[PDB]
Amino acid sequence: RIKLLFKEKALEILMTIYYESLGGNDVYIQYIASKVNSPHSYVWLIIKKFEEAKMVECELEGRTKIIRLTDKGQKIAQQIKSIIDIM
Repeated sequence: RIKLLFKEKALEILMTIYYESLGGNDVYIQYIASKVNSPHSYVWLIIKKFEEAKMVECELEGRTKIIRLTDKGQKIAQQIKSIIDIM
């Protein structure tokens, strides 16, 4: 039913960032990869699309890519959470 309406891979990435940040973790690209069913390169591509859409920001801490939701990204994730709940 989720696949009905959503691009499942992009959704899983977004909600992973949401829940990880909500719990108080810095969100690392490596961690998102451990949680979703996508190769590192695909996660990277989707993150760049989210960044383009102004939903996330990226920064490098040494060799470590950290991803944070913008206010826009957060709002969207919260609304998707309610849809998933309703579904």
